[PDB]
Amino acid sequence: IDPSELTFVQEIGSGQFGLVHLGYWLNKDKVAIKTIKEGSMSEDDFIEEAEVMMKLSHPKLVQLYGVCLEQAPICLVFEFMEHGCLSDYLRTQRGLFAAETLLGMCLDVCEGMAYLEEACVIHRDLAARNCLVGENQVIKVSDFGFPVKWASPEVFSFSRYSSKSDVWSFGVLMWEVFSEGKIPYENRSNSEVVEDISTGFRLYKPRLASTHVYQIMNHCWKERPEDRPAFSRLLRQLAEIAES
Ligand SMILES: NS(=O)(=O)c1cccc(Nc2ncc3ccc4sc(-c5ccccc5)cc4c3n2)c1
Repeated sequence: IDPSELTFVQEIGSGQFGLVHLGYWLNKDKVAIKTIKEGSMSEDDFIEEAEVMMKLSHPKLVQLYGVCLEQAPICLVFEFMEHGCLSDYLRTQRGLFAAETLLGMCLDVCEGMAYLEEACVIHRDLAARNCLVGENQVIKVSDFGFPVKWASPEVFSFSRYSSKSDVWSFGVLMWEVFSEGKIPYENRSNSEVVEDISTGFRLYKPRLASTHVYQIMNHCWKERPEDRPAFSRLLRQLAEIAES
């Protein structure tokens, strides 16, 4: 728990929930400071949600240095991911990726998700914007503690989230990866997506997506949650593909 051993350098956030800043802890460690707008969250919402994030530990899950809540206002202190959101990285880096690199990114996220799944945590918003790239190229899952383009059917039809809905979400995240940051169903209204999806239509195979990686992406989009593989299973399937 941090008092103010923090140094705010510049920001990067938006929307009531707080701002995010680039900062330093102890004039040393580069960190990402997420503050929360006053009255933008019940104090017990922040308290219990924060202690949940600190109870999670995995190499493909962004880490926390501590929290600030002595009342001035309130902020969560994360390690700094040098390359921002996977969404943004894929976009500006587009055309410079090798299929192998993109597949490695998916494996990174699947690993983090496999951990969250096993720890019975649902991520309800798994997308490229919520993934972070480090000054390694390593991908870590974030924001782990409507967007119908990432929602599975049982979620369209009023919010039945689970670890299997995250898988569907992962399938779309995989599409965003191999398409190098493209927008899924860009020229389609929510209605159209739900209609096209309810007819068995799925996002096309990006060119960088091999016929084998696109089979996997379609298992994630199986209409029935029980038919979708669990992250623990996707990990080994993606792993075997990466091997050729
Ligand atoms: N995605 S960004 O803000 O352009 C950015 C740029 C450069 C570096 C970072 N690295 C970093 N490292 C650890 C983090 C750990 C938690 C959060 S929450 C958040 C956010 C929330 C709501 C709107 C916009 C941003 C960014 C980060 C975060 N971000 C992020």
